[PDB]
Amino acid sequence: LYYNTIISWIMWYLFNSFQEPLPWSDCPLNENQTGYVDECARSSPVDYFWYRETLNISTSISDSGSIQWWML
Amino acid sequence: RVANLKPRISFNFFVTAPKNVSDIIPRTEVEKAIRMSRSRINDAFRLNDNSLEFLGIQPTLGPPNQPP
Ligand SMILES: *[C@@H]1O[C@H](CO)[C@@H](O[C@@H]2O[C@H](CO)[C@@H](O)[C@H](O)[C@H]2NC(C)=O)[C@H](O)[C@H]1NC(C)=O
Ligand SMILES: *[C@@H]1O[C@H](CO)[C@@H](O)[C@H](O)[C@H]1NC(C)=O
Ligand SMILES: *[C@@H]1O[C@H](CO)[C@@H](O)[C@H](O)[C@H]1NC(C)=O
Repeated sequence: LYYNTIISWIMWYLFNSFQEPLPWSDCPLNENQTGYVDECARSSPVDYFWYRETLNISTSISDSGSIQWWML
Repeated sequence: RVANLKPRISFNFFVTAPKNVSDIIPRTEVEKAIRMSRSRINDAFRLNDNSLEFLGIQPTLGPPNQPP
């Protein structure tokens, strides 16, 4: 049951290939295009692609949200 | 007018009126003139914006909105 979710995460990184600037290579800009997103600058851009653009993770196991369509 | 030249390759400069040494152009207007022609000064020396820095003028623009 859970090893089919790891393969679900693996083929998400396979679909986000086939582009020369990889999506985990640089930080996005926020609203005014003057600085980076705040948690992409304190952390790493790769560490930002996992927790916010793949998982959209929460701060606890008690706080849960919606189904997160792409992952589905 | 160039001052304080070093081996690392650094100096200070300010700009005066063409034949009036008492009339120093203000620094906030020299910063706007350099921003308008920074890509043209970079090409004249084969440097690219990180090997020719101005210490108080930082590059700003450019959205990376790639995919349609
Ligand atoms: C050279 O530039 C100076 C500015 O630094 C001019 O001085 C001004 O002169 C007018 C009248 O002569 C005064 O009302 C201003 O107050 C002066 N400016 C300052 C900052 O004191 C000077 O006139 C210029 N010389 C020439 C020949 O153009
Ligand atoms: C950053 O963007 C906000 C709007 O999202 C704007 O109000 C603010 O002035 C911008 N900051 C700068 C320094 O441009
Ligand atoms: C998940 O992403 C959506 C937008 O895709 C955002 O509105 C929401 O705040 C995110 N969830 C959390 C817990 O930040």
